[PDB]
Amino acid sequence: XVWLTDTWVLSRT
Amino acid sequence: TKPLPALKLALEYIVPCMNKHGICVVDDFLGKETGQQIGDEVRALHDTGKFTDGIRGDKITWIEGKEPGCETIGLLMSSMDDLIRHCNGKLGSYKINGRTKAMVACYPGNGTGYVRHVDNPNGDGRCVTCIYYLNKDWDAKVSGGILRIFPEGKAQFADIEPKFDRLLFFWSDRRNPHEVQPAYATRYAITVWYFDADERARAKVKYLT
Ligand SMILES: O=C(O)CNC(=O)c1nc(Cl)c2ccccc2c1O
Ligand SMILES: [Mn+2]
Repeated sequence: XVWLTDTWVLSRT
Repeated sequence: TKPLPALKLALEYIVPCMNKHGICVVDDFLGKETGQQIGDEVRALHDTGKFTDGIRGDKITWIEGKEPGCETIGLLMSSMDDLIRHCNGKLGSYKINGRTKAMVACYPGNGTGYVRHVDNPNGDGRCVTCIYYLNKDWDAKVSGGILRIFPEGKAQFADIEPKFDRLLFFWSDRRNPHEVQPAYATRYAITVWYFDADERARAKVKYLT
């Protein structure tokens, strides 16, 4: 549930 | 796990991610069962000779989404559409009102790729590129096939592995030149392009065939 805002990847689950 | 709802995914990740970086990756977009189903449909199209050749060694076929045997591809497309709708005109300044059909693309290993290019460099109305990757257990270390993006204004490039069940957005214009590095296994992707209404109506490109 965590977005590292300097990156552009996030897992939906 | 419990997947993040589409509306939350769009408003609290995709919108801010696109506006900050112009690139956005959502992993595990639809889950394993649906992903593998999409793969079965695409492999069926490939095995039944629907692909035709499309600087690049790609083979492509266009899918409207309603054809018999492409139900899960249609579900993928409607899911992309739901995400774009949820973005509620917060993707930059774009008024998104249409899209292409789905381009199913195959790089059949053997080092095939796509040289560095810009999806829409002539103002043809496409503002967002949306790509879904369906390659089960794909490992760039073994099979290559990375999508390298060279975002304008940034020194470092962005390497996107074509991972199973992976959804990718990026600005289609000159901000994001990109290349498909050589693929050493069969590499499938499904791309949809979304149109900004006004840019598209400008009709900078006339198609005669
Ligand atoms: O597949 C990827 O990861 C990125 N693919 C592309 O950037 C790409 N772009 C264009 Cl404009 C075309 C255009 C025609 C056929 C394949 C394409 C393609 O794979
Ligand atoms: Mn491209």
